[PDB]
Amino acid sequence: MKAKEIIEFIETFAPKDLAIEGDNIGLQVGDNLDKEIKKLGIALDPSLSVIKKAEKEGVDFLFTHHPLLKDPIRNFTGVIYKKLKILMENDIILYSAHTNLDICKNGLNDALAELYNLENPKPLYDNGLGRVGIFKGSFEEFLEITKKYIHKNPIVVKSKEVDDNFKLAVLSGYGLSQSSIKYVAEKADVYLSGDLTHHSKILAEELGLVVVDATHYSTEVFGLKKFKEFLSSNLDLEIISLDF
Amino acid sequence: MKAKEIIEFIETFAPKDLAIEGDNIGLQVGDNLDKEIKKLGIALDPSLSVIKKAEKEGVDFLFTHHPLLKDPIRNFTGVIYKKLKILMENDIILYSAHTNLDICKNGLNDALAELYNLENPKPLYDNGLGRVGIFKGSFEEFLEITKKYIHKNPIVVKSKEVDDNFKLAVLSGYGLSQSSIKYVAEKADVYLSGDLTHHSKILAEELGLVVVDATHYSTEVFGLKKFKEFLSSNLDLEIISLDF
Amino acid sequence: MKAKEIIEFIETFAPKDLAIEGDNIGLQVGDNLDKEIKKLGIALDPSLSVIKKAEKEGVDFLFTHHPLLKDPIRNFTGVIYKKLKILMENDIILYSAHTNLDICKNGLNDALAELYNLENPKPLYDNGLGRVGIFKGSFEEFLEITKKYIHKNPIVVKSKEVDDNFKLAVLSGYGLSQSSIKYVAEKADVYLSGDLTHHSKILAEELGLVVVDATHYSTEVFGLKKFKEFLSSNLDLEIISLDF
Amino acid sequence: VVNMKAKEIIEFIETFAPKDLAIEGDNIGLQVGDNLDKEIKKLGIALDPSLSVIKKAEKEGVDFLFTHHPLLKDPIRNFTGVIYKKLKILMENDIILYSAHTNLDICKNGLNDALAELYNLENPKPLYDNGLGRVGIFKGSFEEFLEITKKYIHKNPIVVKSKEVDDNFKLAVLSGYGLSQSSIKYVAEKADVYLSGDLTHHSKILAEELGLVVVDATHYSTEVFGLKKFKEFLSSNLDLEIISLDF
Amino acid sequence: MKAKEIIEFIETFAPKDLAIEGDNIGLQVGDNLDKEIKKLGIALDPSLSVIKKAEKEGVDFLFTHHPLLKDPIRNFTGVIYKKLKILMENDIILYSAHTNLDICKNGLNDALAELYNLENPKPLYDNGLGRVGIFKGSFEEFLEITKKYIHKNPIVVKSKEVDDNFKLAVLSGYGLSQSSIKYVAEKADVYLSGDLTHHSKILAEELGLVVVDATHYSTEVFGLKKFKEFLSSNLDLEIISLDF
Amino acid sequence: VVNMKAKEIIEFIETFAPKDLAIEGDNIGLQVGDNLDKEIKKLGIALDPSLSVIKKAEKEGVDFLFTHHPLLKDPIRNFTGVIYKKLKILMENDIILYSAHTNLDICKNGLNDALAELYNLENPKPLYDNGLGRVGIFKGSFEEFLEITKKYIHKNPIVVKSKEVDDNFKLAVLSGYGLSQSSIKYVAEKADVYLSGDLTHHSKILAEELGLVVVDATHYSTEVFGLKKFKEFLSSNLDLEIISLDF
Ligand SMILES: [Cl-]
Ligand SMILES: [Cl-]
Ligand SMILES: [Cl-]
Ligand SMILES: [Cl-]
Ligand SMILES: [Cl-]
Ligand SMILES: [Cl-]
Ligand SMILES: [Fe+3]
Ligand SMILES: [Fe+3]
Ligand SMILES: [Fe+3]
Ligand SMILES: [Fe+3]
Ligand SMILES: [Fe+3]
Ligand SMILES: [Fe+3]
Ligand SMILES: [Fe+3]
Ligand SMILES: [Fe+3]
Ligand SMILES: [Fe+3]
Ligand SMILES: [Fe+3]
Ligand SMILES: [Fe+3]
Ligand SMILES: [Fe+3]
Repeated sequence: MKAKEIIEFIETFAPKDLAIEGDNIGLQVGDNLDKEIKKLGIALDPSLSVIKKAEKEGVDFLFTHHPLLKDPIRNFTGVIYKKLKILMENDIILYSAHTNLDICKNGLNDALAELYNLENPKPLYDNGLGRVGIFKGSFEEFLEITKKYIHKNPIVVKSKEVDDNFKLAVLSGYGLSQSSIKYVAEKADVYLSGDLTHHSKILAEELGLVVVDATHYSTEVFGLKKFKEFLSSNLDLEIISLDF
Repeated sequence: MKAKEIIEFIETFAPKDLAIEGDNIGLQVGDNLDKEIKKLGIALDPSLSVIKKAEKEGVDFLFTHHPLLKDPIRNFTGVIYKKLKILMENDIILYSAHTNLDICKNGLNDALAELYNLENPKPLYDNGLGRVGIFKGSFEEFLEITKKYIHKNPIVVKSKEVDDNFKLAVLSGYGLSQSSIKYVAEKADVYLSGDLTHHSKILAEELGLVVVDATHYSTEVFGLKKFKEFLSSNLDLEIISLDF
Repeated sequence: MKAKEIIEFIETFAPKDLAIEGDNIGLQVGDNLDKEIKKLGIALDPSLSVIKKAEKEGVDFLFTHHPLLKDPIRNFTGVIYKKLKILMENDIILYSAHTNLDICKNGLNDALAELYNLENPKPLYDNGLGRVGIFKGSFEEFLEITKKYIHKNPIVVKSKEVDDNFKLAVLSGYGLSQSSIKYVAEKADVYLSGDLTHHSKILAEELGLVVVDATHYSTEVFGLKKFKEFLSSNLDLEIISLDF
Repeated sequence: VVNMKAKEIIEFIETFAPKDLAIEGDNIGLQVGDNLDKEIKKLGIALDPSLSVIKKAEKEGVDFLFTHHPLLKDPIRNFTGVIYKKLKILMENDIILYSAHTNLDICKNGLNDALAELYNLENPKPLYDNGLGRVGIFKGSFEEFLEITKKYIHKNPIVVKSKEVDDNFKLAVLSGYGLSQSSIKYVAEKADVYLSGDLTHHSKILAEELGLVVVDATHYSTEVFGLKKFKEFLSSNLDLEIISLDF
Repeated sequence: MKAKEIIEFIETFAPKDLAIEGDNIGLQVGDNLDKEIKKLGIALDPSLSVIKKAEKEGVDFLFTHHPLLKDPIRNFTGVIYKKLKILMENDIILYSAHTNLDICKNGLNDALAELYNLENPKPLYDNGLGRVGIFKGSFEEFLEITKKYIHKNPIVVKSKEVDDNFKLAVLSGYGLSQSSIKYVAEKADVYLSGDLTHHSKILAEELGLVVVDATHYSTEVFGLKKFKEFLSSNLDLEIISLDF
Repeated sequence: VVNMKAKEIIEFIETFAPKDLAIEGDNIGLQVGDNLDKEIKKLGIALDPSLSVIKKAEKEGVDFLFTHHPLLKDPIRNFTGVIYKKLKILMENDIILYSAHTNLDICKNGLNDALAELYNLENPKPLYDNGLGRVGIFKGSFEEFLEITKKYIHKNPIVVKSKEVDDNFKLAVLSGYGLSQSSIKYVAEKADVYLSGDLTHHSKILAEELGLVVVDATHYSTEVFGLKKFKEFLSSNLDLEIISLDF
């Protein structure tokens, strides 16, 4: 398959216009997209060790969820120099689907919603991020699902008692900012996401919002694996994962 | 003692001009500073449950490390309504020493520097946040000191092997931001602070900086306990802690 | 009746979406809106003496035209401390309808337009503020209506002679800014509003726009009284005015 | 009585009120004019560079028009309407328009000092760090202060009597527009009584809450008092015909 | 004819809403638009020498393509004083149609597009600046048309060989900015415009875009002459050009 | 003739043109490179880090590429097209790219000084406060000045002859792009004749209105003149093969 055909396939599943404003999605590093592709590698992060592993495994197309850079640069030294050197010497294409993969149907957030069998799920934010709906069961039933399918030991901020058939909000990745806690506290009883910090925990306790941190890594990798299997079933391509 | 006498004592120990710019230090909520003070309460956070406890324990002067508000507001509803209502009905004075207490001599960062017996301690930043110096011993010894005195199960990002007599940087509270990691990576082998997130962990691994997250809470409470003993020994005032 | 029922009634009459950009309308100070309301107080300003008077008269719901704060704050001392203390210990709800009450049908600007019986009244600004139309009569007749119903001694900047059946623009409150003078000069012969200042007077004279300052207070209180009687006729509630 | 070059008039004015005294962004100095070697037979002084002041300057044969307020505060890139009418008159008649604004407010014996001397303020200090306004003790009763205001500044001042004021009170003066909400909050911590101009509703309410006594003797009159003194200074020192246009 | 009738005629041909954002079009200098106009002067620039010539020729209405000022001023000295003095003393109206004249049908860009007989011309930018389409002929033929009708000695940046029937973009005026070069390189083989500079030339060479600089002046004057002839055929007015 | 480590080359260059001399936001110093202990046998010097310069560097075995202009002024977060092609060549060949931009314009014996010495300006002073360019009196006629320009800089400069120029006039020089509209308004008050590069239409008109004589000897030639002098400076002091790539 040609690189531009892989890119079109991905953009059919997760359209570029779904990405929130300023999100650096699409081609990160690459020249010729008529290049033919024998081995695609998928990763959560375009980290130095992921890129080293890609070179070692003979990956020619590297797909990551997070962009290579959020902040623009005009100098090439240290780590970014090492990364680009490996990608350019091996002519490895680096392509990213970030918030457009979180938001799209059957994307990262939908995967979580599907896992918890959320009743009548709606988007958590107006831009499309996250899902919220009724969880048909008890809080403990919700915890056992999280522990078995997402993360063995989630941090639970038990701000209040939770009744059965509660409102559950999910957001894969970093959803536990202070501003998110205040917003979601008005929309849900329980909030499942990643990257909890001190001030957010205090805030969650004050608002009576139950927060479950199943980590940034695990809440995205769950959906990313399903996406990887989707790629495998539909492309006549060797596909491997590098950091999950 | 009168409230203004307590404040002057605190500002002698931690001068207001030491605070980094835009830090909301000083009087948070207050009326008459000629008021005489029955009970001084010290807390990390001016949280709802802390302020409730202050009211219940008869605290009239509430000292917190974190300010009540970082972002200004023009509406008084929900949680902030509940907090202000308690402080004003009981005429409880709320006063904060934030980064000025982090930076001053024998402050929150110096306490950490003394604990690890840093050789030739220097300020980590030019504004004077954090401390940096040589730890005279092994990484495992460093860990057991951390585990016994700060936090029992710190998260360790072991990006590289660390030699004996390595450079240790310490920062009480939230010091594990992405920009901090890139800055400290140029100055230390090991970085001890709080509030780790995914992107920070990945970045530390790429730069080979060993990060130890002993939590935001514990890295500040350690110095705060020391400050509490300092106040008790010098003032003729009943002094209690509310969230530690 | 409940506070939320009063708020619903007010927002039916003056919907919040009519409010101009950045206008601080709605709930100013308050927590529980299921609270029941025995006595509603209406005022132009949430001033210190108004709030003391509300407390003295046993007002539990205080409605004001101007918001409590335009500039946001993060510290609570002095005058604002006194205001909140009185509202919170007595659990008095403070609620505001500002520009949404100026713009709505039968609102503050419509009340003035109806008084002068403007022929074919149009909004003065595109956002909804002010009214403009033909006054069917002489300038002297317009002055007598002003003197009898709005303000006994208005300041008149007679920049030019005014013919019968002239175009009259009205704007309740502060409409005599320099920018307004230049805008209205293109739309009307006579401009009736409040809060005239030196530079604005000069500008009106240069442009030949006749400006009548019947004061900020009086141009809003006229419509506010009408609103008060509307509330009285429709709610089974004791209603008093506090600064008019 | 003789003629003077425009640049000599400007040098004299800037000696009395140096330009670096002006606060940030204040549009002081030459407003309209090209050649400063121009000879000047008649100097005109005004508070405002208004249309009617400029018409009067043309009618009276003024060659050099001095105003306290600048022609423009906000820059423009189109020349129509009133600004067109003003520039046409200034340019057709080759009239130089020059302004000393906050530098005239702040300088020694300037507009604010004129008020401080009028009320014989004890130990006068600048009200702001930029040097606007004056503050000191008025040695007498509030009633005496009011009669001075009424006799020398304005006959019917607006008084916001927020509290009773004792004899020998602290008085702040600010010529022109000093009654903004932020000024009221600042001066409330420095004085019992605040004398200035351009009172508005929200400011009055704010003064009442803070217990600051505010006296509005108008923007016009509080500057014109000092401007008349400035005109007299010019008349006695320059051998030039000097007239006032809006006072 | 009255000045307002001339203005209406021009705005019918080139509506002001076509002008790009922030473009200072319309009346530059003038008060009364009922003035009678015997002689219209048309110029590219409202320069000092053009304005002197307008006065010398008894021009009553001066139409320029470029505005008098792009950046606003609050002081009137030097050149702008001299320009305004001549315009106001001699009662000359100055009016400009800038980018609305570039963009409109049969405007400056359409004039260039028709000259080179572009097949299926489309606007180059989304705001409607420039034209792009296929030039039916060889590069040498394109070049000889340029030399005969626009400028005898254009600067040619021959970054690549050009095939017959190539894509030609034209932009009258300043179209050779670095940003434009990067944008047009994706849309055309050859770019005709004005005001080439060093960094733009280098960039054109790197991208393989052939750039032809026929100067800012000539690429606009070509269309301006066509517009002048249009005014002559339709208005019963004496019409002269001042800088072409 | 021997090899040098990259850091030794950088140290020599920064002694001649210290980095703190660079104006605000100027992207000077290391552009592309990781290890500065790298050994350098061949130094390449260029005006622009263009694609064709970088291709030529690769072909000539350049290990250290010095350019006057930075690789990027505007930061980027995607690597495609031309920048991809440039970095690929630099990274594959382990070529260090380093730049001295305005710090080379401003330092003593830099690009602007080279021009000032060339025209033998009497009492040369910095043109700007930062301080780009030089200004002083040219001891001679305009025709003599024009012939020096034609001899050393560019045979065919564009001359905007806004006025007649008397002998012993004030000459301003600025290497590179100095003919912006704002520069012209500034220089018009400081000199009779302005020598620089990159003239555009609006700038030409503006110079004609202000009576400032502008001579465009191109952006390229006015910088290459001083760059050649810098290249010879490096040759005499470093035992390295040094070649130029776009001049
Ligand atoms: Cl993220
Ligand atoms: Cl913090
Ligand atoms: Cl208002
Ligand atoms: Cl003023
Ligand atoms: Cl243009
Ligand atoms: Cl440059
Ligand atoms: Fe993520
Ligand atoms: Fe994500
Ligand atoms: Fe903290
Ligand atoms: Fe801290
Ligand atoms: Fe109002
Ligand atoms: Fe209003
Ligand atoms: Fe004034
Ligand atoms: Fe003043
Ligand atoms: Fe143009
Ligand atoms: Fe154009
Ligand atoms: Fe340059
Ligand atoms: Fe340069």
